[PDB]
Parts: sequence; structure tokens; C-alpha cells
Amino acid sequence: SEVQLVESGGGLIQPGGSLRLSCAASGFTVSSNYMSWVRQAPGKGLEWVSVIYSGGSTYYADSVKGRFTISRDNSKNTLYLQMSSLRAEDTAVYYCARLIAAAGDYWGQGTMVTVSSASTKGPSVFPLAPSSKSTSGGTAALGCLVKDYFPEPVTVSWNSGALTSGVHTFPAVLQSSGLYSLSSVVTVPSSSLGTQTYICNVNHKPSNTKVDKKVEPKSCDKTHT
Amino acid sequence: SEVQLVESGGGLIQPGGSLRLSCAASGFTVSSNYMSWVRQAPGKGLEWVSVIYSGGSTYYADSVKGRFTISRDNSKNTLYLQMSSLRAEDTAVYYCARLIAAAGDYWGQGTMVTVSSASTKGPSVFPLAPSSKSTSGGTAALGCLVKDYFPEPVTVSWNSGALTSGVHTFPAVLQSSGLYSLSSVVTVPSSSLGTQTYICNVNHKPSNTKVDKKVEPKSCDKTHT
Amino acid sequence: SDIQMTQSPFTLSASVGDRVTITCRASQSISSYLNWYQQKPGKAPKLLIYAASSLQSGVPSRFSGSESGTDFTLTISSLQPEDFATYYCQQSYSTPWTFGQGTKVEIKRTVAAPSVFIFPPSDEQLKSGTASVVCLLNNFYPREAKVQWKVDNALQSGNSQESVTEQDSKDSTYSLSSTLTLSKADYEKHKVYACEVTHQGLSSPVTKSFNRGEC
Amino acid sequence: VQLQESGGGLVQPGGSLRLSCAASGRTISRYAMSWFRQAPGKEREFVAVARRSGDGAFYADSVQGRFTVSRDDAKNTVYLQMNSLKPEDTAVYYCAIDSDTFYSGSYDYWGQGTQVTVSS
Amino acid sequence: DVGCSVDFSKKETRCGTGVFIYNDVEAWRDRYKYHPDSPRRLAAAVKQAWEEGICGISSVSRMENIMWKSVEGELNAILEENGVQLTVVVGSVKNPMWRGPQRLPVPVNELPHGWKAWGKSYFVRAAKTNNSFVVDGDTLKECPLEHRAWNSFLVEDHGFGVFHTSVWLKVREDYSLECDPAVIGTAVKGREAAHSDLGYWIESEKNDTWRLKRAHLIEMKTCEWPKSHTLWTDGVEESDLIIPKSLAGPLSHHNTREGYRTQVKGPWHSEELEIRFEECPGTKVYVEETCGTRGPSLRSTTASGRVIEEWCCRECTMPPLSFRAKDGCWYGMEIRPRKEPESNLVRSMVTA
Amino acid sequence: DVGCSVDFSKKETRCGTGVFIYNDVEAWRDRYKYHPDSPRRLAAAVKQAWEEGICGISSVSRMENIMWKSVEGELNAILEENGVQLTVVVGSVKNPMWRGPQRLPVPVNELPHGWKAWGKSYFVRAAKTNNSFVVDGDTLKECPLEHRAWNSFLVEDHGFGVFHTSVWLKVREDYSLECDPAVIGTAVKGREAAHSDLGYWIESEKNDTWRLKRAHLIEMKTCEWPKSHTLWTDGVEESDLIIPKSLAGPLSHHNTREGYRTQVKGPWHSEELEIRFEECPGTKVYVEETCGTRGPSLRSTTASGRVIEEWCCRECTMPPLSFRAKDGCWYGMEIRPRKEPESNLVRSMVTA
Ligand SMILES: *[C@@H]1O[C@H](CO)[C@@H](O)[C@H](O)[C@H]1NC(C)=O
Repeated sequence: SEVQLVESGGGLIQPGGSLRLSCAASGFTVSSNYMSWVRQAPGKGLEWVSVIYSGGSTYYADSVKGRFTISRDNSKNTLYLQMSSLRAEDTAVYYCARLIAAAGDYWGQGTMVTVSSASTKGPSVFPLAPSSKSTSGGTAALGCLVKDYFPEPVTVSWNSGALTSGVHTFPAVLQSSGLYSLSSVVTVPSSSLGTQTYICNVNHKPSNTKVDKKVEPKSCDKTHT
Repeated sequence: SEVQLVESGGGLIQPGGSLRLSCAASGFTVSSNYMSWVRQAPGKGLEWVSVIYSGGSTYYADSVKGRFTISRDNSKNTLYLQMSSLRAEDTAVYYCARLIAAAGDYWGQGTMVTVSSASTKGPSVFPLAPSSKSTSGGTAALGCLVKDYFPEPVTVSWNSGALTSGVHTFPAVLQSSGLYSLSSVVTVPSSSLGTQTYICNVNHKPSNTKVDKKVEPKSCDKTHT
Repeated sequence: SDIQMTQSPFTLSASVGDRVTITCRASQSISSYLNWYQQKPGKAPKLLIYAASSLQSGVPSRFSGSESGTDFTLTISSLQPEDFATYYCQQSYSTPWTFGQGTKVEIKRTVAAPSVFIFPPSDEQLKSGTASVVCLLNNFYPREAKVQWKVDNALQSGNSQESVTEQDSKDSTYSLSSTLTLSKADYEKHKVYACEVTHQGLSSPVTKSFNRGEC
Repeated sequence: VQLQESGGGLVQPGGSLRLSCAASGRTISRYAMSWFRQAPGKEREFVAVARRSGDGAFYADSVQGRFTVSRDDAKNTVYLQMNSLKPEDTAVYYCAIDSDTFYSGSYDYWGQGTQVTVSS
Repeated sequence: DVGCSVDFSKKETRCGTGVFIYNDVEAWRDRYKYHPDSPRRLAAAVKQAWEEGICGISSVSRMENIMWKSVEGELNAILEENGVQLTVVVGSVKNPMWRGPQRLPVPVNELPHGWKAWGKSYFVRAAKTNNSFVVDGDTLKECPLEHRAWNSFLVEDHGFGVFHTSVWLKVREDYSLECDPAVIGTAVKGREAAHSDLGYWIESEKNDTWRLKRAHLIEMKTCEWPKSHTLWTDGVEESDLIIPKSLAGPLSHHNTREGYRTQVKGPWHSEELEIRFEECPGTKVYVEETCGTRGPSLRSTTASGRVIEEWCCRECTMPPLSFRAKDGCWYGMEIRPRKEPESNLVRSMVTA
Repeated sequence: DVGCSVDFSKKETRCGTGVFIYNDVEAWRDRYKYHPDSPRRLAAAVKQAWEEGICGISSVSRMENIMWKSVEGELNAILEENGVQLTVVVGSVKNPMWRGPQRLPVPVNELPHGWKAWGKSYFVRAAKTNNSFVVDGDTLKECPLEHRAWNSFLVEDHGFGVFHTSVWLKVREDYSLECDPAVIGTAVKGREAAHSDLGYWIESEKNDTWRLKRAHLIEMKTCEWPKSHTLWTDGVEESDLIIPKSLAGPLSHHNTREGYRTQVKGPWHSEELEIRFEECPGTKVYVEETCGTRGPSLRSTTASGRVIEEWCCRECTMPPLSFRAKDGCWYGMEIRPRKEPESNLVRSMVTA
């Protein structure tokens, strides 16, 4: 067969838990060559976890000092790694790597490991207003906002996807409370403010929550003061 | 000389740091016996950390294996301990236990180690008065509440300690915000409500901060609303 | 794991001159490698019985111990006023070495109902936008206090915090305090703040003198 | 399921009596029991509690040093041994069955009660 | 310095100077003639220890039993001169052997009257005194097992010019638990290695990776194996160790075999034991998914002479994990009978 | 396995089974024949390496160079017969040694020709050309260091050590950094223990909790020391090992000393070096507090030829560390001149 590497076993667990991840192989024999685990922190550089010699010697990095353990199988040509005493800071993407500096490397697709001390919930949406002394730009500055949703994934659309020009979707950011947040903005000439309808669709499949919020160029109300 | 044991090296460290601990001794020789470290978590039982044989062998418990290091200087009859990758959960009091399971044990005074990112603050003092459908007692249910102070200790006295009968204080509990709380009561027969002066003295030694609060049989105020 | 060490019962009561027995059990035969540790509050622990059969020189020999296959026991022929402390069970056969959960001995004195109070937050706290309703209990025995909140059928679920005091030297009873915190917006959404109390010595809740918005 | 009390009677001061209680449809060996009495014109008050065999039992101040309690899981019956009665005891008495754990402090069924009187 | 060094594999003569490891277990009986250091002090030490409530002594290896049986009644003859009202008895060994909580002290002074070291004491054998002292044997009814010492003798020197080596032994001054290392040894060469002791022989080979090949056992000790005389002491799962950690097993990656775990219910009651990776005579083993789980070992031969011809296990690597003893053939814990309940089979003694 | 022995000082002698070691360092490279595979097949090996861009080869030990020097001209004869312009040039080794980033390939076909290389009736001759496949030496100009292979062979048999002495070597099939364990050896017995190979000899004594006693070195090998042939491989800090891991120093608590750290800046330029704990003639070391820092190793004799007397250090313990070779005497890194910290002494360059 061809040469591929496949990962499996990722998921979610509370702090202090343990999990088992595997690194299967095809074509070549894992026993003969070297192996090493590599993890990528979210939006940071790569990190080296541990290595195993074909002769049967292993070395572990300082971060996982005394918490990891790696073993290999000869009957079915498979590799296994064990983790104990997990923590929130450990969240990352993991995948076994063929770190051989002689002929080439094969890197697996990988899978994510998540550590959370709290938990499923729907988002919220609110409209926006421009004027006084903090904010300016002199053009249509009307859009939708999404906050306090968890977990991934979610999607944002305008006019059921009918509007595509000038669509922006900022990356999700995780607050200290363990909840996601994003923002969607769009701009049009101020002349067409009140002559068209703006609608943003917010979807949160994990909670099966669909929220729609009509947006209009609302003027400041003169209610009782 | 006779046997003496003294620990040292404790203090207040930030999370993620490292520190060394020592346990000197006199009389007997530390090289020819077995030594171990014992820690007691706040309000919990004892716990065994590690053991070193007289022959140079060592074994570590699951909770700390891969994070500590222990060695002894036999030239001057001293024992040293090292730890890395500290965390909040490790706060406790540690003893160098002479865990000889047959002959006997000599134990020292111990030492305190704290891990926390908090940082000296003054207390706050508030009065109280109940009446309607939720609180009772039939006597002078008066007391001074001390809150939002850190670190320990604080001394609470009433009327400069001129009275002791019927005076007691609740033990303190550490809020998740990193500050302490407590309560005091000077309850007495209701006949002496408006014919005596009540003062609760609060002293905060770390910052030399002293606060006072006069407790009176105050009633509700019919302020304009 | 290799060796588990269990102590039972958790706590017992007696008086002066009474005979008290403490038991300790293991999961498998590990010979007589076992010792007991006595701990006084505010002081370093101590060792009294070593090798599970012999007592060290010191306080007169009013301590005893034995073994039968897989069980151990410690007994006091006659309790003395200085014998009220904590005791521990420990083994040193195979790594990792474990410890027992411990046991306590306390003076025995006779049931008393609690005093159910609720002290409020004030303006100094109401300004911050967060308020805490605290349910207070005092002078109750035995240790069976329970606290619940049923604000307009809205049952609470593991949000509050609780603490307990000591038996006190003279009164010889317990006091308790339960606290839960919520924002000002949710503070005024309801008009009944009652903390429900259940004790083995009582049968139903009580009524008192204080309230919110009705002072 | 039901609970029935028995053993009421009359005696002169310093007398001794024996009561009993039982239920049907449940096994008592898995539960603890408690004893209560109702003073004249007064609500039910604590008397005694007994726990599972070998765990212990507790008696009220008004009854401490006077009475005793024992269980008979075989026939699903609990006895209360009563001695040294003084006329103040005159009251109704009840038997109750405890829930799974002592942490509950609540009961699912209540007995019918019985009358005990003493006078000089 | 020099050695014969006739290599049987390729018939090679080979000379030089270095270190030498010898297999001495097969002929243990005739290599030794022990004795204490100045028995004048040993008698005083035993007398003083008895005063503290210690009842007897439990041996750690057949060597100590041989020493005690050799000295035997000679102690009473010397004790008589001082008028000691105590008697010492010697028992016999049995498999396995347990520990002893207590330990012996060291005297501060010797006997006040009597200056005998060695000589004519062979001509006396007395009767019981007012007090008795026991050592090993079937004496469970005299004093409880928790009143005897264990592993209290050191080996000051080994080997002498008599061939009944006058090994000097005495009581340890400190407290310790590890097996005495003065006689232990191990070595590695090419694709072979072995850890050696007076009553232990373990062989390892490199086919694929380090594992077990063969081993010979004469007795089961219960002292911790010294780590500083071990190969590849890196972290390893205690389960995989074929020789249980409790039975003075080595802490080495060599001491393992993939597909098998700790054997705590093995036939340790047998007098002589040998571990070989060959099926029992006339039997056969298979690796099957639907076999039973781990449990007490079963003997391949029934007490009535009936043999079991079916066996199975799941995680085992085929075909054997076999034990050999004078009383017959056994199997490892992982293996279970395929189609026979353990009720109608000779269950191995469970000393776990 | 079967052999004899005589104790160094004791009178013990015997001829029994076991495992034996002797030193093979001072024998100075016994004249072995070294069949590097069939030379007919090896001819197809260097062809691909040169074709792919390999120009030079570095040495790993002072044994491969001897094999090359033994075979030499016959290799050029093969290519002359087959008609390929290429040859080999051999230099001499200097210390320290350096590793290489390349490895040789494995041909799948034999060179079509009538093999007249091995066993032929003499008449081996050739001439020199410009296509130099330099091996060893300082000829970096023809081939830079980063283009040289390193340690691309493997042992297959160590037999015939009596008369034919034909250790079989063959190119390895897989990539790895570990040494060849087929000749490595180590053993321990009682109060003494030592690790040895074809170029190293380290002695460790049981005086107090293990400590380096003495060692002998003839070549500064930099191969990766194997972990499966060493004792007590856990519980040590890399800052204390006398021989750093880069220099193939064994990883063991035996391989250390109290009061000293690594010696990565030592005098590794000599030819044969012995480590001895003793003060060099005339010179002496004092354990004081006002000494300097951990500077590079300094020679004991001034460039003018006279010796330097006073030194100092803080963590030392009598006796001080010392290096001894034919050039003279060198002291440890922690040991610096006492009164004058002047650098007017022969000094070793930075090594890492
Ligand atoms: C050596 O190991 C291999 C690989 O598992 C195996 O096939 C073989 O049977 C073993 N024995 C020999 C003599 O090759």
C-alpha cells in the first residue's frame, strides 16, 4: 500500500483527565524508523514533545516531564502515546512526525485536544449606533455582532447570503470566561441607508440555535428623559 | 549534641517558578538513614512526597514524579530538595520526616510554602441590623463584618479588649478573589442597647492599617425616594 | 495503585474513663509493616505504636494494638483528658506508600436546634452591582446542617458556598454560614429570599425577623 | 406501605414499659429508624434515633439514660425499652423510617401513633 | 588475571585480564562453610536481643539455614558456661519465605566471664533450659511471625583459600532492606546478558529487542533487588515484569516479555522452580480471543494423573509461559483451561 | 562460556561456566583481516556515493581507517578493470573527532565482471589521478566537512579471533546514530565495576555511594553511547558527568564524581589520554573560596617547559582531577592558578 499516516482519538475532557492517541502507519514499518510527536499551540510555533529510537530508547521534553508515555506495536505496525494529568494550557493540535533528516518526512493530518472547565450555549446579537464623541468615518457603519457562544463551529451570513460585497468576518477570540466572540461588518454609501433591509444570520449547530436580527439605520429615540 | 531539626527555604513565589528546600540536622548522620518529605494540605491530612535510601536510591510518588529533585550534602550533614513547575494546588506545609518504620521518628518545626499571584490590602468594616421576616435571636444580634483583606493575619478586638464574655469570632475562609473574610459578635442582653458604646477594632499588621467602626442600635432611615 | 489504606469509622465520641477502639484495614496481606500516627491540632504529628505491636518509651502504657490476617486495631483502656486528638493509619511495605483518612476523638455532650438568621447586603455592597444573601446558623448539634434556596420555585444548584466553625471550648456546639452571590440585575428580579434548613433533630423550616424591601 | 405503633399503657411513677413498631412492603435492614413523641398540645419532638446494626444510636436529653432502642430486621420490628417513668412523659409516640442515607433528614411514611400516660 | 576461555560456539582460545562472572548456583552446597565473628559476641548479642521480646529469626535464603544448622547446638555449649537459661533450636526452610519486622542489635560489651573463641566445644549437647529460642521451621505455634528478625547479616568478605570459604558474617549496624550486594553480580556482552546471584540465574537475549530467554530458581526471596546493579533502569510498567517486584525481582527492561504481565499467583510453593519458554511435556498452548481472563495458575497434571490438553489466553505471545518444578509442570497466570472449570483442576497456591 | 580464572590477590581458582571480559585497549589493535563484505559488491557502493555528490568520508574510530589502509589498492583495481576514473587517498586522524551528516547507500546489483579482487594470485597495482575520494585527513579543500559520510558500517561476526581474525563488516541498511553494540561490554561485581569498549576503559569503585576511580582513553570517539548496555540510567544530571554525552560518555551514576561538573572544555587534542585523580609532580591544588571561575582547561607546564605550581578551586575534593598524556599534565576546568589569574599559559580552545 501507499505511505500515509493517520491520527484518531481527539476529543474533550475536563482538567485532570487522561486520554489515549494513536499514530497508525502504512507501507513502511514504524519499528525500523524514528518517530516523534509534535504539537502546535494555537497561533504559535511548533513544539517538540518526545522521540523514540528504533532501538527502544525515548526522551521527553520539559513541558511533558513525567506526564507522557509512548509505546509501539509490532504485530499491526502501530504507535501509541499516553497522557496523564492534563491541564487547560495543554490545548493544541497533535500529530506524529517522521523527523528523519536523510530522505524526507511524512506528517499526519492531526487532531485537536480540548480542555475546558465549563460548558453548549447559544449566541447573542445586538445592533449598533454611530454618533457623539468616540467613533467616526462618515460612511455607513451598520452591522451585526455576535458574543457569548460556545463551542465551535458557527457561521455568519447577510441576507441569507444574497449580499457578498464588502463582507467581513473577524476571527473568533476566546474571552477569559471561556466563551467565543466575533464580529461582522459591511459598508455601503450612506444614500442607500433607509432604502434597503439588512439581516444577519447567526448559526450555532452544537446547540441547534438559529438567531436572526434585523438591522436598520435606527435614529436616536426621543423617549422620556 | 542532641538531635535538632530545622527546615527553611519557604516563602511566597509566583506560579510557574522554582524553589529549593533544605533540612539541616545535628547529632545523627543523614547519610546512613532513610529520609522523606511529608506535606499537609490546608485542613487536610498528611501526604508522602518522596524517599531517599541511605544507599543513594530514590522513589517518587505519582503526584510529583518528574518535577522534584532531592540530594544530600554529606560533608556538613545537610539535606536539600528542589522543585520545578510550581502551581497553586501545591501550597502546603512540608516536613522532612524521619520515616523509619521500625525505630522511631524525629520531626522538625516545618516550613510554609505559598504559591499565588495576588498582591497587601486593607480590610473593610460594616455594621448590621435585622427586622421583619428573615432574621431573629431575641437579643442584641450585632457584629462587625471584616472582608476583602489579604494576607493574614488580622486581630479583632472590641472596646480595646476590655470585655471577653459573650465575644467570639468566626473562622476565616479564603474567597476565590484571593481575599479573606470573617465575622465577630458582641451579643449581650437587649437591656444594654442604647446605654453603652460598642466599638470593634480591626488591626492589619502587614500594612500597619487600623480601622474602627462604632455599632449602634440604628433603625431604618426614611430617606426620600 | 498497589496498596490502599482505609480507616473506619470517621469519628467517634466518648467521655473520661471510657474504652475506645479504632480499626484500620488493608486490601491484601502485607505482613505487619504498619504504624499509627497521632496528630494534635497546631502541632507536629507523632508516632506512638511502631511495628504494629510495640509502644515507644514515654506516656504510660495505656495503648494497645494487634493483627489478625488483614485487620488492625488500636484501643485505649481508659480515656484521659489529654487523649482527645487525631489518629492516622500508615503502611511502609511497597511503593507508593499511602496514609489513612484519619479519625478524631471529641468530648461527648448532649441535641440542640440551630438559630436561623440572614444578614443582608448593604448600600456599600449594593452600589457595586453585586449582592450576596447569606444564610447563618448557630448553636446546633449534631453535624447535619443542610441549606437550600427556593426563591419563587427557582431551585439553586451548587452555586452557593459554605463554611463551618469549631465546637468551641465551652458551648460545645456548631455554627454554619451559607453564602451565594448574584448581580444587582438578578438581585431584584425576585421578592422572597428564604434559605431552607433541614436538620435531623427538626422537622420543618422556621420564621424570623428581617427581609428585603420590607424593613 | 404503612406504619403502626403499639405498646401504650398506664403505670405509676417509676414504672417501665415496652413498645414496638413495624411496617410492610419494605425491608428495614437497609434503613435506620427514628422515634418521636408529641407532648400535650405540642408538636412532634425528638426522642431517639438508632442507626444500622453496629453503627450506633442517639437518645434525646429528656430520655437519655432512661430508655433504649433495638432493631429486629428479621421480623421487621423495632423495640424501645422504657423505664423509670414520671408523669411528665404523658404524650403520643410515633415511629418513623429513615431514607437511604442519614444525610437526608426526611421521611416517606409516618405511623398512626399510640398513647402513653402516667400518673401518681 | 588469565582464563581458559574456551568458546564452545566457535572453539576459540582467548586470553587477557579483566572481570569474571561465574555460575555458582548449581553447586551451592559444597562451596561454603560459614561462621560468625567471635561467637563469644554472637552469644551475648542473641541473649540481649531475647530480653527485648524478640522470639526467633526467619531465614532469608537457604545459605543462612545451612549456616544455622552447621552451628546448631554449639551455641548452647558456650552459653552454658555463663549460666544462660535459654535454648536455641533450628528448623527448616519452605517455599516461599516471608519478611521479619524486627532486627537484631549490636552489643556494647561482650560476656563478662568466658574467653572461648573456638575449639573443643564439639563434645557437648544439652537439654532444654527454662527458656526456649526458635529459628525457622514449622514452629508457627510457639511465637507469632511478627516477633522475629529478618535479613540482618552482612557479608564482610567472600572467598578464601579453603574451598569451604570462611565467609565472615555479622549483624548489620544500620537499618536497611535491600538484598546483600557483596555476592551479587551481572554482565552483558554482544547479544547476551544475565544477572547472577547465589540462588538466581536470569538470561536475556536480543532477538528483536531485549527480553527473557531462560532462568533458574532455587528459592524465593523477598528483599528489594538493588537498583545499582541493574541494566537499563529507565521507567517500565511494573505489570510487564515477569518476576514480581515483591519476589526480589530485577528492575530492568530485560526482565520482561511483550504480551505477558506480573505473575503473582505462580507455583511458588514448589521446592525447585525453573522458567523456560517451552510448553509443558505433551501439552500445547494457543492464543485465542474468547478465553478466560487472568487468574490463579493451573497445573498441567492432575493429582489423579490426568493431564490437560487445552489452554488459551488473549494477550499472550504464543506458545508457552511455562514453569518447571520437581512436582510437575505449571503454567502462567494469563493462561486458562479452554473447556474445563478450575474446580476440577489443581489450582496453584495463591500467595499474592 | 566455559573458562578458568585466578584472582588478582586472593588464591581462588576454578574452571567453571560463566561470562568473562578482558581489556582490549593496550593490545594496540590486533592484526585482524576485516572482510568488509565481498569486495566485489562493495565496489558498486562507492560508485553511487560519488555519483550522488559524496566526496569525502570522515572516520568514527581508529579501526575503519586501518581496514581502508589494509584493502587500499584493490579497490582502485576494480574500477580500473571496469573503467571508472576514481581512487582513494588516506590520511591520519587528529583529535577531537567530528561527526558527519551523510550515510552511504546500498547497491542492489553486483558489478558485471570476473571478480579478481579477493583471493587472486597477487599482482595488485594502480596509479594516481585527480579524482580523489579522500578519506580522513585535513584535505578539506577537495571535500568540505559537511559533505562527508560517517559511521555507515555494521558488524556481522566477531569470530575467528584465534588464527584467521576476520571480523565481518557490512554496510548498514538503515539510518541511526547509536554505536555498534556488537563489541560493547560492561559488567559489575561487588565493590568494583567498570565499563569498557575497544577504545575506552572506565573504572568505578564502591568506596562511598559510587564514584569515578580511574579511566583510560585512546581516541576521542563522539558516537552516541547506547542506553541498553549501561547501568543505572536514571537519576543523574548532565552537568555532573565527567565525559559529556557528546563524547560518548556512559550515562550512569557511576560515570560522575562529587564536587565536579562536566569537562566540555578539556584538553581533547592529545592522542591517548588517561584520567587520574592525583596531583601532578611538583604541582598541588588547594580547596579555597577566593578562586576564579570555570575557565577552559590549562596546561600544567608553561610554553617554556617549566611547570606551574599554585592552583585553586572551590568545589574540588582531594584528590584533584587531572588529565595525563604524552604531552604532559593538564588540570581540571574548575582548577585555576591561585595567586595570578594571568592567561600566560598554554590553553585549550573552546570545544562543544
Ligand atoms: C528473531 O526475531 C525474529 C523477528 O521477530 C523472528 O522472526 C525470529 O524467529 C527470531 N529468531 C531467530 C532465530 O531469528
